[PDB]
Amino acid sequence: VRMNVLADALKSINNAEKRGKRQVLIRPCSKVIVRFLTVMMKHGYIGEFEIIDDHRAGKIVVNLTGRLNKCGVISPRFDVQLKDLEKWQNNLLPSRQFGFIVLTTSAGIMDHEEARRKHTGGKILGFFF
Amino acid sequence: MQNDAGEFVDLYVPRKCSASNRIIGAKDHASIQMNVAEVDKVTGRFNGQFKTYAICGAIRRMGESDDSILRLAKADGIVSKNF
Amino acid sequence: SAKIVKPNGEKPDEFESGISQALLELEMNSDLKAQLRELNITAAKEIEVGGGRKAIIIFVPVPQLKSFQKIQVRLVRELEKKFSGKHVVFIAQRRILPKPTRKSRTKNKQKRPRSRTLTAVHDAILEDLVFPSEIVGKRIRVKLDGSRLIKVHLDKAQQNNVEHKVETFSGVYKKLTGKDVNFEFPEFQL
Amino acid sequence: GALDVLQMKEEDVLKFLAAGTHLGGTNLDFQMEQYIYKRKSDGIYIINLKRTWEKLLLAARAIVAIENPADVSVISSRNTGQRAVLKFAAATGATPIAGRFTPGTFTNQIQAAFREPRLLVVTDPRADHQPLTEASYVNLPTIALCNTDSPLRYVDIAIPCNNKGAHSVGLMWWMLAREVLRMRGTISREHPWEVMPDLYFYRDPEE
Amino acid sequence: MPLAKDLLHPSPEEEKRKHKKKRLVQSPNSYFMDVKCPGCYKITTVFSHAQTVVLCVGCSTVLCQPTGGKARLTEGCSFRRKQH
Amino acid sequence: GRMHAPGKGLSQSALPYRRSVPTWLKLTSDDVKEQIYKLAKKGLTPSQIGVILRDSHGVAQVRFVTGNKILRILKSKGLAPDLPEDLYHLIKKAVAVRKHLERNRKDKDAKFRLILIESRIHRLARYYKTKRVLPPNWKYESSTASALVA
RNA sequence: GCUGCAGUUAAAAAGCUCGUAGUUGGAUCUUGUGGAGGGUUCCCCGCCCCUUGCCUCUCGGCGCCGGCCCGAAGCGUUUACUUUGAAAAAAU
Ligand SMILES: [Mg+2]
Ligand SMILES: [Mg+2]
Ligand SMILES: [Mg+2]
Ligand SMILES: [Mg+2]
Ligand SMILES: [Mg+2]
Ligand SMILES: [Mg+2]
Ligand SMILES: [Mg+2]
Ligand SMILES: [Mg+2]
Ligand SMILES: [Mg+2]
Ligand SMILES: [Mg+2]
Repeated sequence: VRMNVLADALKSINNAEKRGKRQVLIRPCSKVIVRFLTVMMKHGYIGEFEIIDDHRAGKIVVNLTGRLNKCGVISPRFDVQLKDLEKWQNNLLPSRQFGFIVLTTSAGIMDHEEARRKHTGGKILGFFF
Repeated sequence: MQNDAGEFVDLYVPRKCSASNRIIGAKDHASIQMNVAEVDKVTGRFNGQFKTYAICGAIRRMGESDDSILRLAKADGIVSKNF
Repeated sequence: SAKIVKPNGEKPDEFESGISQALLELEMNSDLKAQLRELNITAAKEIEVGGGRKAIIIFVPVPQLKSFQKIQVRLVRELEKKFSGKHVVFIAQRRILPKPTRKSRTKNKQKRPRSRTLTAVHDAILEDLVFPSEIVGKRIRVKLDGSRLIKVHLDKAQQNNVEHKVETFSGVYKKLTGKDVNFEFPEFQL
Repeated sequence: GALDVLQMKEEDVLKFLAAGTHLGGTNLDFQMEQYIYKRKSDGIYIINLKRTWEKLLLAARAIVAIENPADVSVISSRNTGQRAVLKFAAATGATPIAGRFTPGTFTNQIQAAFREPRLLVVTDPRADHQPLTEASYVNLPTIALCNTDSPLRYVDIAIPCNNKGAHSVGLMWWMLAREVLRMRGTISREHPWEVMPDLYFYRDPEE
Repeated sequence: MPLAKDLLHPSPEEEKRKHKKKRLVQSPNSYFMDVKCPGCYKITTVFSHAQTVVLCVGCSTVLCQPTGGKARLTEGCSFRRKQH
Repeated sequence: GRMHAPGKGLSQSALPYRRSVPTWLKLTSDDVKEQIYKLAKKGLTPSQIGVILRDSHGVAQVRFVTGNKILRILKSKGLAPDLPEDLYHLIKKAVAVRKHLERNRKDKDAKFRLILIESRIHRLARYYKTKRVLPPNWKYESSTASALVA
């Protein structure tokens, strides 16, 4: 009965990019999803997006370009320790030249190439490549 | 696709669908390369230049090359909205 | 009064005292005394806008503001004839309690009612700006650099009672919080 | 096309209304839905004619961009089209195929009819499925006269029209032959063309 | 469906054909109206899908009736949508 | 879907986004208080008050003209019944079914449905108890359950 | 088979539903500038109400010319998580 809201959002965006659409509607939404989509946008994998108020959980409309290839969620938010980070980005990512692991840390929601920069691990959310 | 010197290392550079932005591999015998004429806007006659469009195979065989070409034409002076 | 009518605000204030004497001297003569009731204000502030103009802001004390709203369109028309060129907007002075988890000392004092959060105030203040009209929808565009525009829709009736005031609202709000709002009108109401 | 010299003139409107090209079928597609204006109070759809005109001038611009005129193969299998396409081959230098199509005409380097076009105009995408599904093998763009109910698959520039078998098929082919010649510059605009549309209509039982 | 529909700005006449929960912001299909019976003359205002037998505060034995959907009036005259 | 049926329909209601008072409504935030008190003295549960106020008068949402939901009102004047109305409404159904069971002991479908009702009753109690709403020694026993309904 | 299998027909979903432990659980409660290291906003200080959150002291050092100013004592509602230190026999 909708235990994981980020899982639906990323599966919904993903089932529609393969089809070839140009815009997708996501419902419900959250601070977490909005932060995740921002990480996916600062890097250029999606276009700008618009959030709809409705006095409940809201909805999001996202503008897709074709650059996206996959995005997904790791269902239990496991802990990762910056010495076990390589064993993750070597299992989940397709090549060491692109793709990103997204994880939540005391310093916000970020991507592993920045967690290494600020010297902190945390809990894994997903990936996109 | 470069390296630590810059010089490109690639057999060639494939071209992407203008409606789906997915590269068109070299065994897709359904991707087409439409080529649409300009006119001179005062006499209504063809004059040299034209605009080229690429359309993938998959969006062509799902029945969507039509509206795709239409939007790509409306996006330029070929229909200028008001359709 | 004109000096004792700005409690908890470092009473000696030039322009706030001037506007206070003006508004309460319109409260003095009995011409408009059955719908104004000698009720207090609490601060005022005049600042620029983005169209090479200026406008003024009136801070009401919160439990009065439902009664100010009962008369606000007549009273502001009266103040604007007395203040040619400037605009008057009434907002209540809402208190903001920092997030207790860790932004101030937590001491089991009280629960911090959810009405005293940040965002509750930041959206009530937005509805106080537009008063003669009504909010009928919102939206947020996240631009390609993380920036945000708030798109607000206002009701289609009451248009010419706010239509020319959309661009002072953006300035006063960017001033009060910092968010870049823009107001539009809906084509159809369903 | 956006300008004035290309806008629909009120005599073409009367040709269209006389041939009945605005009259569609009873069914529909989810793909031809933007070309319909409304549905009549008996069960038949109506084709917006300005969209017809815009799609017509788009196909004209697609044919004009071919340097050698001889590889713009024009197919039609049903009777109501044959006579039309033959006149088209006379108007502009294209190459007609009227009759049965003999599968493998494009993809067989051994057949005696093997021809390699660069474009493909075709009536009635539903009765000429074979040339379409064979164009899907050699990177061949397509142009077609669809209806309210014609499946869009392997077509690119869909010119909506009656084409149910009428004066409308002949009228469409004639108008398309006018606009290619006009914008290529072989005849002058706003001097009416000496040819008469009835050269393109079909033999109903003669006399 | 054309593979490029824009969802932030739906059709003002399609947005009203979809179920009330399934459109961009939820919105009820009900409304309020001022019924005005013949005879005794008062302006009692009723819900549309009333599901109660309302009465005029005077000379009427009935004023609307419950059904599966919208209430059906006996002889109520004006019943203007109140539009707030 | 449901919790004891297989069907899964969406037949809820949908409030307006505009939370403001309806501009034309005469009634004010003190008259509805007294209307609610009067309606409750006749013995109406909160839902019945709500529907009466929604049909006969213009108040679409008691919570919007007032500040409170219409049960905290009956509470802050000592009028809410001892136990909530859902539990009363379910216990009344169970005592309705048990009579029919004892009159004809071959209605096995009634047996199944009664099982279901009692399980829903336990699930609702278990939640009201950990909310400091019922005496933690509360219980549902048939013979006690009949006198419970009064 | 945790990373990582399978259950229409190949081996296999209890006849059917209810139900305590167990496992899983919707949305929501604070942001911009003046300097600093890194650029052309953004990421050690304080400013819109807050910025280690305060208090009030007292005994002892740090200042000025007694009087007044700031470091320490209380800890901030608790955990899990992450990072750093301490402490961990040798041989392998
Ligand atoms: Mg459901
Ligand atoms: Mg039920
Ligand atoms: Mg169950
Ligand atoms: Mg129902
Ligand atoms: Mg319900
Ligand atoms: Mg196996
Ligand atoms: Mg077998
Ligand atoms: Mg088997
Ligand atoms: Mg089974
Ligand atoms: Mg949660």
